[PDB]
Amino acid sequence: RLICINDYEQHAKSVLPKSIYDYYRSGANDEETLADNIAAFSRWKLYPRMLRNVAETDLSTSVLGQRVSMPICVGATAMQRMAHVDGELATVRACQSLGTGMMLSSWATSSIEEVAEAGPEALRWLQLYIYKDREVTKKLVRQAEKMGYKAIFVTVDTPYLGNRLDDVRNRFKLPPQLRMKNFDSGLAAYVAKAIDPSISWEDIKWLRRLTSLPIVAKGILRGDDAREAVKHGLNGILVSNHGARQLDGVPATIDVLPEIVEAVEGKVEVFLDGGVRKGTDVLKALALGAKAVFVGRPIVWGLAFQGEKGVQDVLEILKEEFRLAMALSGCQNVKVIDKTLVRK
Ligand SMILES: Cc1cc2c(cc1C)N(C[C@H](O)[C@H](O)[C@H](O)COP(=O)(O)O)c1[nH]c(=O)[nH]c(=O)c1N2
Repeated sequence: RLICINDYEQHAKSVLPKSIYDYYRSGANDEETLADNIAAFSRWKLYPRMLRNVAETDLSTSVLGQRVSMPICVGATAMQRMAHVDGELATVRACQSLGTGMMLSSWATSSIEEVAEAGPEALRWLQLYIYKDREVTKKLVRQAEKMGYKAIFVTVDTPYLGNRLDDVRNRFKLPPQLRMKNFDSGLAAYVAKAIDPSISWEDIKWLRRLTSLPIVAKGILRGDDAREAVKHGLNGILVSNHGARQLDGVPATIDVLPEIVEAVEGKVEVFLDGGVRKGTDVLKALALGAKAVFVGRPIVWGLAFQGEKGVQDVLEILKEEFRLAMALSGCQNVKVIDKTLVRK
């Protein structure tokens, strides 16, 4: 049956209710960037080296000083219990099995503590939204610290929610039994009520003082903003267009990655998300200077198939595709994945 990530999406469409599948699938507005996040990867071509000896391929690397089994991590996707009863608990259990990290959404259908308890040995980070209520925001950070999370990914591209047309048509909301467990389109209205449109670099200063945990700015698309993040003492940049769900018509993340890598001058790690579906996508992102990539939608499709097992299957497929791509490219380990491997 399911042998690549595209197969998992197709299966998910057949088993999920339309409103739930559309919530997960959709981009903003006409979905121009959604298509481009995938198409852009295909424009970057590979220039493999032969006869390098790839008998022993080592996929391991590090994210903010913590070892991972591969440069492929789970990105924050809200409300995972819509896809499978076990939701974020299934996800964290799979990450623990694989030896990779899970970024937990602030809008999760499972708590910061429920997830630490299900995956005590897993590498775990918290994705933070800055709520109008700074006390709520502090509590989330403090819980992350107490429960053994290793970094804060602060999302900086969402002063308001993007306009996803299917969610408006469907009047999207949670199924009746579910809740965000740490507290038109229903989600757009929620954001308007809860999330602060005023946040500025001064609020990053506040956050930097609040915690000693590593902080990564998630959603940066400009080199000038990346340099400002470095100036504020942040510890990484996640080059992201929010899975094409915020401003439509921004570039693909693979296309802006080189500008951002250049701008930070090696001072902090740079990551990527948006459109990663294949092992060659991962290879391309590393050749252009990313330390690791995050996957969003593929994880939700794993859940929709078979919960924990379906997430593990998706991560295993990406791991094996990546291993093969490295080997066929002449790369024994991630340290030798260089810029001459790709051209646009
Ligand atoms: C259904 C769904 C739900 C969320 C997201 C995305 C999607 C598709 N994303 C953005 C996410 O972290 C990531 O940037 C993208 O999913 C990456 O793109 P791909 O889905 O892998 O193409 C997201 N980001 C975030 O900071 N907080 C959140 O709660 C969510 N929730």
